[PDB]
Parts: sequence; C-alpha cells; structure tokens
Amino acid sequence: SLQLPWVEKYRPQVLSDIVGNKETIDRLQQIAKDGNMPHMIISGMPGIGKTTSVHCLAHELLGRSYADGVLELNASDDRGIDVVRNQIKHFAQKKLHLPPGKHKIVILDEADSMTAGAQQALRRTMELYSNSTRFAFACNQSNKIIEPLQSRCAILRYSKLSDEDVLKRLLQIIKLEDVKYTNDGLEAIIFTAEGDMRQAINNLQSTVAGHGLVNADNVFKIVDSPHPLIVKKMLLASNLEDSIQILRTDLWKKGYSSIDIVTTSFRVTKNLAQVKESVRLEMIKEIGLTHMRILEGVGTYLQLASMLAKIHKLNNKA
Amino acid sequence: LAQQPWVEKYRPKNLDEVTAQDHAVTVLKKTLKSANLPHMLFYGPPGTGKTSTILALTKELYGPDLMKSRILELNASDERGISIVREKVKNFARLTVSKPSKHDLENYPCPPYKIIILDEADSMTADAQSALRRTMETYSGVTRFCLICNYVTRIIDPLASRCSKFRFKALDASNAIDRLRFISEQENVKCDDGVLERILDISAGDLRRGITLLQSASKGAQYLGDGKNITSTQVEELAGVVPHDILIEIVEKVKSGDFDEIKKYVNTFMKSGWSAASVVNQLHEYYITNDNFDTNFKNQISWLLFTTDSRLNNGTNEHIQLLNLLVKISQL
Amino acid sequence: SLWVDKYRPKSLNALSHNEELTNFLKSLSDQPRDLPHLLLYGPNGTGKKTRCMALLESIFGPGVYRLKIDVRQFVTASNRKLELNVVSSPYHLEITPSDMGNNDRIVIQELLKEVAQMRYKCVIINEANSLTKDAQAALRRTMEKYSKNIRLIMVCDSMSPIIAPIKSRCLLIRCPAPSDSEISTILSDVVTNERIQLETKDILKRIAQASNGNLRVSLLMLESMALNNELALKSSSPIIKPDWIIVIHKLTRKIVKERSVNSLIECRAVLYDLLAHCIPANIILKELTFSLLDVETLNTTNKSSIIEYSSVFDERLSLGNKAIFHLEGFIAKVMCCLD
Amino acid sequence: VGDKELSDRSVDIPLPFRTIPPLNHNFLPSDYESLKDKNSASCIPVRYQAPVLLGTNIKRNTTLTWPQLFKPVTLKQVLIEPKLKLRIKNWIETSFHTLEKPTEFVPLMILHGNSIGKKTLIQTIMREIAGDDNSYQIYEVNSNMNRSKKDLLDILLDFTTTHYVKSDYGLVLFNDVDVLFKEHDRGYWAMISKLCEFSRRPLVLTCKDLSLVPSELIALASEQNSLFHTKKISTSTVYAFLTKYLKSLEIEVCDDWLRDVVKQNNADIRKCLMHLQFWCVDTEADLISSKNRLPVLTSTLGSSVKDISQLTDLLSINDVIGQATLNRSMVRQEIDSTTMTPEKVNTFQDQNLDDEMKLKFDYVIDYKLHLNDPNRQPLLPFELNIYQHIQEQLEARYSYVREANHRLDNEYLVNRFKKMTESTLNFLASRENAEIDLLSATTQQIKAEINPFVFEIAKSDANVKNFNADPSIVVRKWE
Amino acid sequence: ENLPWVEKYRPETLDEVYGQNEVITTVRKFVDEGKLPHLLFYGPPGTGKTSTIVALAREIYGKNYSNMVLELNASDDRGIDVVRNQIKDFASTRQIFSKGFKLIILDEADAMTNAAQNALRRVIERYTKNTRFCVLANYAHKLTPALLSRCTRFRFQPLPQEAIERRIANVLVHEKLKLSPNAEKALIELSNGDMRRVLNVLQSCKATLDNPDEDEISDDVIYECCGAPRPSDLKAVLKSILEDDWGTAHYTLNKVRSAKGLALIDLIEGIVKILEDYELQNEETRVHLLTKLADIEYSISKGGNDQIQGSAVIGAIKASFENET
Ligand SMILES: Nc1ncnc2c1ncn2[C@@H]1O[C@H](COP(=O)(O)OP(=O)(O)OP(O)(O)=S)[C@@H](O)[C@H]1O
Ligand SMILES: Nc1ncnc2c1ncn2[C@@H]1O[C@H](COP(=O)(O)OP(=O)(O)OP(O)(O)=S)[C@@H](O)[C@H]1O
Ligand SMILES: Nc1ncnc2c1ncn2[C@@H]1O[C@H](COP(=O)(O)OP(=O)(O)OP(O)(O)=S)[C@@H](O)[C@H]1O
Ligand SMILES: Nc1ncnc2c1ncn2[C@@H]1O[C@H](COP(=O)(O)OP(=O)(O)OP(O)(O)=S)[C@@H](O)[C@H]1O
Ligand SMILES: Nc1ncnc2c1ncn2[C@@H]1O[C@H](COP(=O)(O)OP(=O)(O)O)[C@@H](O)[C@H]1O
Ligand SMILES: [Mg+2]
Ligand SMILES: [Mg+2]
Ligand SMILES: [Mg+2]
Repeated sequence: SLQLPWVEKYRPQVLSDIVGNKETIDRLQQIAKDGNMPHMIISGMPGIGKTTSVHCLAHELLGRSYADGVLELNASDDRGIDVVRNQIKHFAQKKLHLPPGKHKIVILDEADSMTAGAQQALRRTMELYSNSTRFAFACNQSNKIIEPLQSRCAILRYSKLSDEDVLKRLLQIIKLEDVKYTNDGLEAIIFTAEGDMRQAINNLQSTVAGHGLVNADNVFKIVDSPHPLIVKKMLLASNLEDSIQILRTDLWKKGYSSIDIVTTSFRVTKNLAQVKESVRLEMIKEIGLTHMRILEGVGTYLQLASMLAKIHKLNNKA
Repeated sequence: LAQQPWVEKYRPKNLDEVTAQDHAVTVLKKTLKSANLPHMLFYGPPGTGKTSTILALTKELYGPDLMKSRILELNASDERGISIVREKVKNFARLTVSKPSKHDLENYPCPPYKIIILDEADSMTADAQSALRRTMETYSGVTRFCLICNYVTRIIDPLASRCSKFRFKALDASNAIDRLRFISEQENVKCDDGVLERILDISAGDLRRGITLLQSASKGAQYLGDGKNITSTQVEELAGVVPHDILIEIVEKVKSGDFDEIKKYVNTFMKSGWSAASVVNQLHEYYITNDNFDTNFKNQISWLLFTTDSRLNNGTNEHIQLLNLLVKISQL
Repeated sequence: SLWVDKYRPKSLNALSHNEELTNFLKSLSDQPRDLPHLLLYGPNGTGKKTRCMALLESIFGPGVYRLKIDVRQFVTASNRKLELNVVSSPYHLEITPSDMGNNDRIVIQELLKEVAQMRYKCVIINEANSLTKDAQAALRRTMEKYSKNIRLIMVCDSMSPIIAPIKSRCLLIRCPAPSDSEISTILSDVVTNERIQLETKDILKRIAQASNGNLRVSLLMLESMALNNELALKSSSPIIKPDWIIVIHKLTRKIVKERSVNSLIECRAVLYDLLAHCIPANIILKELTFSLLDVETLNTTNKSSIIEYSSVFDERLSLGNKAIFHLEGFIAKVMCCLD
Repeated sequence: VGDKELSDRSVDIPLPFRTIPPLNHNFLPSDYESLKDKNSASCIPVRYQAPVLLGTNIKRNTTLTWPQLFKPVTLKQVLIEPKLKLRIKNWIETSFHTLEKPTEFVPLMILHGNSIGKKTLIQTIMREIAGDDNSYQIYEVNSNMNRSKKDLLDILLDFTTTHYVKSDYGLVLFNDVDVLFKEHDRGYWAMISKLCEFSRRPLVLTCKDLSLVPSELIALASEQNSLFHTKKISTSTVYAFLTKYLKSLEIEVCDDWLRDVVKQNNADIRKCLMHLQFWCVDTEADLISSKNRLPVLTSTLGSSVKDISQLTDLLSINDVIGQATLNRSMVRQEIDSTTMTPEKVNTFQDQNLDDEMKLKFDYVIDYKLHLNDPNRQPLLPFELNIYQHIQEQLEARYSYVREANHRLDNEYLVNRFKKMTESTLNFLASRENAEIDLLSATTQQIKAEINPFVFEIAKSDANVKNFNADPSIVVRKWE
Repeated sequence: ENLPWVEKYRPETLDEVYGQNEVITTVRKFVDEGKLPHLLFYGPPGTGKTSTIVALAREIYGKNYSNMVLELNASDDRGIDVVRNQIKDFASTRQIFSKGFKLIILDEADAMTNAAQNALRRVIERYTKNTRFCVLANYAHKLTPALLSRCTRFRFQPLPQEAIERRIANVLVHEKLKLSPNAEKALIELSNGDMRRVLNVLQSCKATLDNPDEDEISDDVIYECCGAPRPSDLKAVLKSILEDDWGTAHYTLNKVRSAKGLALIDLIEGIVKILEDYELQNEETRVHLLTKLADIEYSISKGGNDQIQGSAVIGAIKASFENET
C-alpha cells in the first residue's frame, strides 16, 4: 500500500514541539493560551514551519470548533475577487459562538500569489469584521503583499533554523524511530538541509529506507547534487589539470548543470576556513562573476574552466 | 509604386536565375518536382540569398495570386514565439486553400500543404524546443515550416531532425561584380573604376548591404546634380569608413611614440565625428595583414584591439578607449 | 528664451556651417515622398538635432516647431515610478530612451505601437547609443515591419555601440564639429544681433577654443560673460568654467599633492557632492581623467596607467548601477599607482 | 556540391600525448567533519529586555484589537493636524445646516493623502456633533462589495433622498476610491455624478492620491474649497502618542525599542499598535532584534593604499555583478491578473468579449500602465545571490559601504533634478518656448551644461543685487 | 513502418531502458514493495525519463491504462487555470477503476511559474491518498524548492558509452544497416548523452543513402547531416595557428570558417577539448589560454565583428603556446 512519510508522520501537532524562532513560538503559545489572536503575516523562506505553526495555533485556539471556525484558502481553491467579496464576507458574517477571547480564523496560505485586487478588497472586510474573526497570512515573500495589508497586520519575519534545533529534533526523531546514526551522517544531513527542515527530514527518511545506517557517504549518494567533497578537492587542488579532470568527469559528464556546480562551489568557498578571509572573498567574487557569465547565456564548460584557472592562480600566488 | 528598394526590386524571381548556387538550385528544383519537402534549414553569410531562394522556390511552387494567401510570413519580428506566432499558425492551419487560378492548373504543383517562413527564429525570447513539433506533426499534410539561420549552431535537435542542410558558399567576386553592375546599368548608375570593389569590400560580401550602399551612392549623386561618376570617397562616407589618409596619420602618430602628440591628435580627431569602431577595424586590417611586424607585436596588438573593441561595444566613451588603444599600441 | 534657444536656426537655409550637409538635407527635403531612416552621429553640440528639426520643418511646414508635452507614467514588475515626458508635435515625436534605463525595450515598443495605432509620423530618438541590445533589436524589427507610417530618425553621440543591421538599414550621416572660424562667425552674428560691445574679435576666438568644438557650450559662455560684465566684455575678463569642472580640477590637484587615506575620504565626499548635484558620471570621469592627464609633473608610464584605469572603470561604469563605487575604485587605483 | 582537399591529420606541435590517471575518491570522516559550517558572525541578532506587566489592568485583558481598543472618542486624540480638523468640522456643520434648507452647494470631498486616520476622524466628528453613537447614521462604502451602478444606484438615491427611521445626521462615506474594477465597479463614476447632482446629504470620499478622481470633480471640489489634503505625522508626535498609550496601559518599555518600532513602521499608528499588541505579551522570551547592530565591525583605515584599492575594486565588481544578477531569474513569475496590463487593456478594447468572461478576469482601474519583461524578472529569495552575500560580508567590516548603500537612491537624484529644472524654468521665465524646448532636449546635457551656467548667471545677478529677478532660488537649489 | 524511429523504438517495458540503472532498480524495488510515492524525473533531454515512466505506468496499469492515466504538458495552449481544472477533475473523481493510485504525467515543468508550482504542490497535498504525481522537468534550478521537497528526487545522467553501443547494435540488425567503427566512435562522441539525437542521425543517414541496403556510412555523412564540426578540420586550424605564419593561419581559419560555416564559439570549445587531451609544459600557459578564450567567448556572445575576434583567438593561442616555449 503506502507508508506515511516522516515529514507528515512526525509533524508537530502542538506549538511546543516546533523548534526555531523561540521568541515568536513562545509568543504564539501565549496568544493561544490567553486569546485575542492578532492578524499576522508569517513570512520567511519555505520549509521552516510556518503553515504548521499557524495550523497548530488555530488548533490550540479553537479545539473542537476547528471545522466550522477556520476557512482555509490555498492556491488549489480559487481565490479571486469574487471569492473575497462573497465567501470570506459570508464567513465573517457567520454567527459562531466561541468562548471569550477566541475568534474565527481565516487562513490564507501562500498569500504571495494573491492578486492585487483581492488584497485590496481584503483589507476592508478584515478591518470591519475584526471584532468577530481574525486573519492569518503565510507567504514566502513579504514584498508580494501590498502595503495596506501590512499596515493592518503584525508582520512575522520567521528566521532560518540554525543547526542546534534541527540537530536536536533529528536526534529526537532518530530516538523515537530506532535509527542507527553517525556524526558524519548527521553533519552531512545538516549541510544539505540549508535550514529546509522538510528537506532534512526527507533526506534522513530516504537514507534510512535505502542505505540503512546513516553515514555521510550514504547521505551524499541520494542528494543527487554535486558532491561537496569532490567540489572542495576540485577547488583546492594544487594542480590545475586535476581540477579540470575532476570537473570534466565527475561533474560535466555526470549531467550536473553549470548552475548547480556554481552553487556548490560557492557553498564550499563559504564553508572554507583554512584560507584567509580576503582570499575567500576573492573566490566568492570570482564565482559570482562565473554566475554572471552563465546568466548572460554563456553557461559553457570554458567558463568553469577559466574560473578554475583563476581560482588556482589565486591559491598558488598571493 | 513610385520607388522600389533595389534590395527587393531586383530579387531573383526564378530559381535558376539565382547567381551561382548550382548545387542548391538543382536539388531544390528536383525537390519541387517531387512536390514535397520537409522542414529544412539554410546556413551561410547574411544576405547570401536565403530569403530570395525561398521566395523563388515558393514562386515556382505556388501561384502569384496565391502569394498573399498561402504564404504567411513570420520572421523574427513583433511576432512572439509563444504568444501570437502559435495562434496565427493554428488559425492558418484551420484555414484552407483558396480558389485556384487559371495558370496554376497543371503548371504549378500547388500542393495542399502551406509553407511558413521563419527568418532567424533562433534569436527569440522564447525557446522552441518542441513548440512547432505537434503543429507540424498533426498538420503535416496541410502545412510545412521552413527555418532560416546563419550558422550550423543548432540549439535543439528536435524540430530540426529531418533536416536537408544545404550550404550557401561565400559569394565570389566575379558574380557579385556582374550582378551589381547589371543592377547599376539597369538603373543608369554612373560610376568609374574601383568603386564596385570598394562597396563589396565594405560590405564583406553582403549583397544586400552592397545593394543598399549602391542605391545610397546613386541617390547622393543624383541629389548633387553634377552628373559625374560616383567616387569612392562618397561610398566610404556613406558607410562610416574612415579615410585611409587619417589611418596613415594615426599609425604615424603611434609610431612616433610621443604621448602628448598622440593625445592632441586624438582630441583633434574626435571633433571630426568618425566612429572609433571603424578606426579599430581599419587598424586591425592594417596591422594583422601586414608582414612587416614581429610575432610578439601582433600577438599583443590583437589582444589590445580586441579589448578596445569589446569596451567600445559596451556603450562607453570612445575618446578614452581610442586614446588608451593608441597609447598601448605605441608602448608595444 | 535662452540665447542658445532663441537663436537656434529654424530653417534649412539658415544653417551656416557644414554647407555640404545643408545642401544634402535640402535635396532630401526636395522630395517629400521618400525619407530613408537617418542615423546622425558626431560630437555633442554640432547641430545634429537642429539639422533634424530644420529638415522636419522644411518637409512638413511651420507646425513642426509647435511642440507639446505629454506625460506618460509606467510601472515595472518592481513597482517603480517610471515616468517619461514624451515630447510630441502635430508632425513628429521625440523620445529619450536613457531616462528609463533597462526598460528601454518595453517602453519603446509600447510607444511605437501606440503611435502606429493612430503621411508618416516621424519619431526622433535622442542618444541612440544608450539603447540596449534588445531595444536595438526591437527598433530594427520595427523598421522593417512599420516602414509605412513610422520613419525612425536617430541622433546619437557615437554610432559604435549600434548593431550592424541598423547600420545596414540606415543612411549614415556624419556631422563633424565646425571649424573655429565657423564658431567665430556664429558668435559674431549673435553679437551683431544683440549688440555686445567687444573691444576685439579675439574674445570670440578664445571662446571658440574654450568650447573645444561645442556650439552650445560656446553660446552659454557668451551668455554668462555678457551677463557678468553687463554687455561690456574686455580681454582681461578670464575664461570662466562651470563650478563642477573647477571642483574636479581641485580634486585632481588634491590627488596629485596628497598621499593619504583621508585624502581618499575627502575624494569620496567630493564625489558625493558632485553626484548629489545631478551630473552624469561619464562626463565626470572624462573631465577628471583629462585633467589628470594635463598634470605637468607626470611621466609617460604614469599617464598610460591613468588612461588604462580610466578605460577599465568606464567599462565597469557602463555595466554598473551605483556610479560612486566605480568612481571611488578609479580614484583608489590611480591613487595607488601615483606612489 | 561538397568538395574539400583537407584530409585527416594528427597534431604534433604540443607536447606528446598525456597519460590520464584516474582520480579515485576515498574521503574519510576526519575531512567529512570539515563540512561544519563556520559560525557566521555577519548575522547579528540582538536581544532586548522582557516587558514587565504592572498591575492587573482591565484594558490589558481586552478582546478588541488595540487600534480599535484605543479608538479616539473626540477630535483631540485622532492623530491629525488641528487646522484641518477645524476646517473639516466647519464644512460638515455648514453642509448639514445648508442641506436642511430645500435646495449652489454640492457636498463633496476628496480626502486624499498618506495619513492613517482618514476614516475614524469622520466618526469622531459624528460623535461630537450628534452627541450619541446611535444618533448619526453613516453608510460606509468599502471595497468588499460590488461598486457597480446597477447594484447600488437606487439604494444610494433612496438613502440620500428620504429620511432615516428612528435630527437625521446622515452621511455617505466612500472608502477606497483609489481602487476600481473596470467591470465589477462599472459605472461607478456615473454613480458619484448622479449622487452629486441629486444630493441632500453630505458625501465624503477618502483616497491616497488625487489623480484617480476625475478632473471635473476636482474642479467642483476646489470651487467650494472642499478639497482637503492630509499629511503624515512626524515621528515625534506619534512616538509621544505611543508612550501615552503605554503609560495608560501601565507597561514599562525602553525608549530605544519604541523608536526602532516607530522608524520601521513608517510612523503608522495602526502598524505600531499592532506590533506592540503582538510583541507585549506576558512572556519571559526576548524581543525582536529590529534594527541590526554592528556585527563585529572593524571599519579601520585600511593602512596601506593597496588594501583600500583592492577593496574598492571588489566593491566595483560587486556592483557590476549585482546589477547583472538582480534582474535575471531562472524561474518564470506569474503576471498579476488585477493589474493594468497593456495586453489586457487591448483585450478589453475589443467588443467581442462578453460580460461573463470580463468578470472572470478584471483589473484595477489605474492611471499607470503596468509593463513588464518576462525574461527580465527579479530574483526569488531561494535563488542564488552572490551579490547579497558579498555585500553583507563587506558591510560587516566597513561602515562606509553600508552608508553608500543608502546615501543615493533611485528616487533621489530624480526628484532633485526635477526640482532643479523647475527652479531653472522659473529663473528663465523671470527676465513657454523654453518650456517645451528644454524638455525636448536630452536630460544629460541639462545635467551637464545648462544648469551650472544658469547657476553662474543667477549668482552673478545676486552679486550685483546685494537682467533677471529672483535669483536666490537657483542659488539655494544648487547649494 | 514509415514513422520516425523516436516513437518506434520506445522501451515497451523497464527492461529496454539502458544507461540508467540506479533509478530503474529503485523503481523495481518500489513495485516489489508496493510503495509508489511522488516521483520527479529531470535532466538533459533524451535520457529517457518519459520512456521510463510510460513503461512503468503501462506495466502497472495493464489495459485500463488508456483511461486511468492522463498525459499532460505545461507548454500547451491551455493555461494555468485550465491545467488546474484538469488536475482537479482527474484527481477528485474516482471513476470506474479496478485499482486506484491515480498517476499524473506532467511534462516540461521548467516553464511552470511559482504560483502554478505552489498550486500543484497544494493539490499534491490535498489528493495524496488517491492520486500520485510524477511531474517531469529538465532543469532542477527552474523549479521552486517547495515542489522538490514533496517528490522523490531522481536525477538523470547522460547515457554511458556501453549502453549507446548496445542500442546501436540492437538497431542495426533490425534495420539492416551497418556502421564503421570510426563512424560509431564519432557518433557516440557527438551524442553527448542525447538518445533522440542518435536516432535522428541514424534515420537521416538511412534516408541519405542512395541504396540503403548495403551501403556504408562514413564520418563525413554523419558529420554533415548532424551539423557538427569535424575534428580533423579543427585540428588543421589549430596546427595552422601554432606552427604557421600569421597570414597563412588567418587564411586557413577564414577558409575553414567559410567552408564549414562553424561559429567562432564552437571552434573555441573544440580547440579547448583537443588541447585538453594534450599536455603543456607550463601551467600559466593553460591559465592564460582558458581566461583569454573565455573572455573572447563572452565578448562574442554580446556581439561585434568576427574578424577581430578570430585575430584575438589566434593571438591568444600563439602567446599561450609561446609562453611555454
Ligand atoms: N521547526 C520545526 N520543527 C518541527 N517540524 C518542523 C519545523 N519546521 C518545519 N517542520 C516540518 O517541516 C515540514 C514543512 O511544512 P510547512 O510548515 O508547510 O513548510 P512551510 O514552512 O510552511 O513552508 P512552505 O510550506 O514550503 S510555503 C512540516 O512537516 C513541518 O512539520
Ligand atoms: N544570388 C543572388 N542573385 C541576385 N540577388 C541576390 C542573390 N542573393 C541575394 N540577392 C539579393 O540580396 C538580397 C538579400 O539577400 P537574401 O539573403 O536573399 O535576404 P536575407 O536572407 O533577408 O538577408 P539577411 O540574412 O536577412 S541580411 C535579396 O533581396 C536580393 O536582392
Ligand atoms: N490616534 C488615532 N487617530 C486615528 N486613528 C487611530 C488612532 N489610534 C489608533 N487608530 C486606528 O487607526 C485606524 C485608522 O482607521 P482605518 O479605517 O483602519 O484606516 P483608514 O482611515 O481607512 O486609512 P487607510 O487604512 O490608510 S485606507 C483605525 O483602526 C483606528 O482605530
Ligand atoms: N535509456 C534508453 N534506452 C532506450 N531508448 C532510450 C533511452 N533513453 C531514451 N531513449 C529513446 O530516446 C527517445 C527520447 O524520448 P523521451 O524519453 O520522450 O525523451 P526524454 O528523455 O523524456 O526527454 P524530453 O526532451 O524531455 S521528451 C525515445 O525514442 C526513447 O525511446
Ligand atoms: N548651422 C548652424 N548655425 C548656427 N548655429 C547652429 C547651427 N547648427 C546648430 N547651431 C546651434 O546649436 C544649438 C543646438 O545644438 P543641438 O543641435 O541641440 O546639438 P546636438 O545636436 O549635439 O544636441 C542651437 O542653439 C544653435 O544656435
Ligand atoms: Mg506553507
Ligand atoms: Mg532575411
Ligand atoms: Mg517527454
């Protein structure tokens, strides 16, 4: 049949289990405990726990009245001007009895895809019906929402998850799932995570399903991206011919696009610590120039070869 | 009506009338006698005779009255690759052949499929990896697309798979001289010796550029009203080419080696109005072709000239680039 | 009502200098049925725009010089207040592309479509060298398709950055800077038309050399000189210059006389003062470079290094957004090389 | 057809053929642990003191939202200048007195501006004049219903013609008259025209910018001196109002965080109260970092000129890279449907399109034509951005880069140029044709030559003042 | 019959998909286990993503395949609203079916926008139990990361030499053609892991032959039908640049460029590829050559005149290879 993915099987059902952004999570917990939910626009990078946070907040605020107190408007359902003018207005005008302090919930996930006119009609129905219902937004980009909506909401800028909270939650999941782990494998999972908690959970689940013991090489065998160790050796090789060989064989002939190679090289240079800060900045500038030349249209092998030549010159000289 | 541009007035209406290109014209007349051609490409110097060739092909394949109906011309223009090209092609495919004429019966094959001409459609904001694939697969028997390009730089092998690649070789001097002299004598253009070679050298074999330059020179001669033969200097002025005496003075100044003299000469010359790109090109022609310079000097000057030209193409100030280039040449 | 404005020629026969070009334009205006696309290039302030206006006046009539101002507002994907004041007339149109920046493809395409929607309406394009590659391609595509109601006449400082097909499909017209005798004649005509008491004609010659082949700068010099001394020019009156040029000269003096980091801080402050007064960075780089090249205490190799750095940073400026960074980099590079 | 004399041959000029060793990989955990990301000191999250709630206030344990909780009850608390309040109150009472008489007076407003209290002020005026909440009746028109002629024309005429069942202090209030839909709000301006002709109650329209309302309406408003413009309030007064609201709540707060909140919220009263409502709960957690501090700044002089020269070259290359990369996105972005697209305007021009399809896709009625380039689009947040990384790395150790990041702006140096050009126009007028010719002239030469010479003329005429009049404007604009 | 070989020689099952092995083994493990998550195939065109997934879907879906799959295309003339309506109608229906697990065949997702991808992933969220999604793309950098996190990410690499050679051996016996070893070597070198390219070259060579029964196909025929520069011509150009004078090197370069109609760019990458096989005494030679050639290519991409760029290429190569000497 089917197996429940660990991204959804171990999804936190309460606000306490959500890690990262401790101040905002604690304030949301206090709001749920007391009441009087404010209008907020949860903004930040995807996969950091915004939709789960707002859903848990709605759960803790309402309880049994979840079904009839929350109207969820996602990109799957139509969210045009007629939707805002009719169904949101009717839901605000709906007479639902709640304990004091609680209010009806109107969640508009991925609100960055909203049309301008729908947002313009949304501010008035949220200003007039603020005594009975409260709105909650969750968008990846906060600049796609017009200024009047931001003037009526407390914009939440959720930050990227650090390594400590992700690492401890992965330890908790491993302990509750009986997963054999090793330090290098966890470090590789965090390295590929980029703070994308969903990506980290998916990578750990795939590693467990495929290679059993979670080692660094096993994690890097399923990331289907250029290997950070191979890229690091390719950037830091004392011989230019070895670097050209590596990029030709393990990168160009393996189907890795130029954008992926440039991104991996930039990440490796940013992760570098042996070389000086000025030399690191020079390499990052060179990688930025290579990305410039690829964006102009020249994403050719020769551009990567020249970037490697100048990086090797920087390493050998100065 | 009153006037026709000579680039389009003297187009070869007959496929066999096309100058040279025997290996192309014979195969295309055999193909039209077979009454079927696939989606096929061309590659060669711009203005070598690609659009003229396809126009002659569809003239000897279709009827003159059917020109404005069966042929619907979508080149690299205001037409957008996925916006208005696709809908136009689709509603043209739904459209059928109009009434046949009297001369198109048993003389022209007039096959049911249409011919759609796309000139330089590779250089468009929309990448057509499979845009026309289903519209020439489902409508193969009622339409056909021909693509025109300059080089063999194929981007996507789909949409250009069944390709009959024919090559237009570079136009030789003799046939270009003969055709352009024929055009001039039909248009009673008065010119003396050495001129037509100057136009073909300026245009670098581009006959459309050569024809336009000849028309402009004839217009200038008629507007002057003297009636004398057109001289080469008017041709150089009409194309932006710096006169050779100035180039001789420039190379003498950079051979002198005096910095202040070079700066003063550049300052005086930017008041003449001649473009710096033409100066760089003529310096390249005078330096690389010459056999009186050492290998290292040419090796350095080629890179210097290339850097100066690339900087000039980026919309930068011409005086500073020209001064830097002349000084760097002097320091060599 | 400025002198450069009120003494601008308004007819083809009123043109004094470049008699051959005047006759050529007169003969083009002789036949109004055919006007090929013109690309006038040359140094600034030599009469290219004046010649185009005179040609348009001759071909259509007196209504060409009745210009009207239409304000067009546009918004890009970044929601920026892109405003363009399209200068219009009952016989032609004027568009400046560099006032928009990168969006000079979409805005030009929209303007051309709007104009062509309404024998032919001329579109005058100033500083055609500033057009981007996509904008130039769009212009070329407009030329062939819209060759019935739209005839593009472009005036540019330099014709080098233009693409090859535009050169192919245009009648290249060169407008050389007039010889100093012609500037002297024009200034003498202005003087005898407005009664400036000159003790000698050498002042007009000196203004002609000071204008380095620019008519508008010479006229503005005459204006400022006459309004300074109240119609009483003498020989002892010094050749004045705009304040930004003087501050640039002071900056080069400070650069050549001082070797310290605080000198670079002062240079950055002076560049901030210059840019805040709305002066383009290209001419600032030009004047700064060509005043650094005139310093007597420099040898050949240092001056070659200065011109090389100026060229490199001009390349960077033409592909950059913030001019202060590129100008500061050029200052720092010549500053380190000056040691 | 195809003939060539060239034959297959081998190149021997370089060194003999290179033997190619395979490069195997045997990475060990000792180098795997080097993948540990170095602690980025560029990010500088600073904490503030936790709020201490004093006492048990009834206002603290409230249910309504704080901007609604602190809604003004009189004309002193609504944060608006007093002259404008007195003028609008006088107009309202004069209109109510005049409209009682059977009726040259057309009650009309355009309450345009960038303030916040553009709606609550009218309600406070109604509370003041009526003396009770239920005495006055306001038909508040919003954007959440359809502002079409056939859906509201008769209702508005009935409201403005007959009495209200219960002094009938009736008023018609139009919020969000800046936003209009072409088909959803079709015939709206006809509704305003018809109401203005047949009116016996005041009509008030509030907006953000004056240009949306048609020019004849502007002329009618200006003839009766009913065109009221509101301006934003300085940060000092709104900060004082926030301090008064907090001391009314008996909550201790530090002044620096309140100043930062006021600065980042563009001095918006609703936004500030909303942020303080969210961020002043009874919790032990720290507060938002707001404005980030110095992330271990080492903005030294650079010692040798080589280091500062290399840094400036790096800044120039950074600027070039950013200018190239900030407007080139690999992911195509959607085009907003409710936006005045030229293609959408052209589509609506054709009369073949019926009503049902028109309601499906409409646009906001605007005086700006919204163009866009599908190929040239802004970068998405997840996309690679080297420019931002290098900028935050360099600004962490050099403050002057951060200063340069905001010393000059795109909006700046353009309004400054417009102001200088209009001052030059006034000076040249003070001695039409120049009005059109200089605008016809390229703006680059205006920046270059004519403006400094105009300054020279102005300062020469001002020197003898201590052929033209009023030269001080050109002097002060060039200053 | 008289059809293109692209659709004629599609793999009817998973066994005939050569080159890719890890993804096929993972698919076989999935079908043996029964778990079929959301899949995502991407990579260079012609690797066989569509062929692999159609083989999968047919071998799972038997005879009601024609009803219970639907093949979609994001680039067709439907629009975001129409594709959304189609997906909702195909997922929220539960028609007459023997076994469930509805499959989505959505090709060319690289042209999909951010809002469309968000809607797609939301539909994936809502209808996971009944419908499985296998959206297909080609570049992984043109897709929003939220869509990547909800599908089993499988990268596709270009086919190796052995699989291509095995498929050529399979094709030749069926089509009664034959290829010389040098011709096969050149073809697999120019293929660059593009299978459809190989099939089109084979069909073009068969059509080109006057008697396509016992006639041999050489390197010239494939190199002229495909439209690729010949290695011998580029080697001759390189040796003329190296061991010959300036004038004759320029003449040879211009003559080759006019005769074969190859761009200066493709000449530059060909020269780089040829020189990479050879070794250089000094490394600064290679550094300078790579940097100068990259700058020349970048300047060519913007535009200009070709003569000065060819002169720059010749001068840069000469200077680089005299630096080592
Ligand atoms: N801090 C966290 N602690 C625990 N689980 C988390 C955390 N952040 C994310 N997750 C989980 O990761 C997955 C991400 O789901 P979402 O919250 O919907 O992602 P998002 O942050 O809303 O961004 P989107 O959905 O891509 S716009 C869910 O399964 C969450 O439960
Ligand atoms: N063989 C020829 N005989 C006579 N005239 C020719 C010949 N080839 C080209 N021309 C002329 O050159 C003009 C342009 O050349 P073509 O290649 O046919 O058109 P084109 O393809 O549009 O040129 P480009 O590539 O766009 S610059 C034609 O209109 C003819 O007038
Ligand atoms: N001192 C104050 N004066 C005015 N409004 C205040 C004040 N303090 C808080 N507010 C709130 O500020 C808001 C202003 O009224 P709104 O109707 O929300 O906005 P608006 O007047 O329609 O103008 P907008 O939002 O820019 S279109 C109300 O919610 C008030 O409760
Ligand atoms: N591994 C393979 N084994 C056998 N045939 C293959 C293989 N890979 C591709 N092909 C064939 O090559 C052609 C490519 O067809 P498709 O698989 O549809 O292309 P694709 O790989 O999906 O890439 P596109 O451009 O996105 S359709 C078909 O004729 C396939 O049968
Ligand atoms: N033939 C001429 N005789 C006298 N003055 C001229 C002539 N041509 C141009 N000018 C002067 O040039 C000024 C306008 O220059 P303009 O054409 O705008 O320069 P540009 O073409 O570089 O923009 C006018 O004020 C006019 O006095
Ligand atoms: Mg979400
Ligand atoms: Mg053509
Ligand atoms: Mg496919």
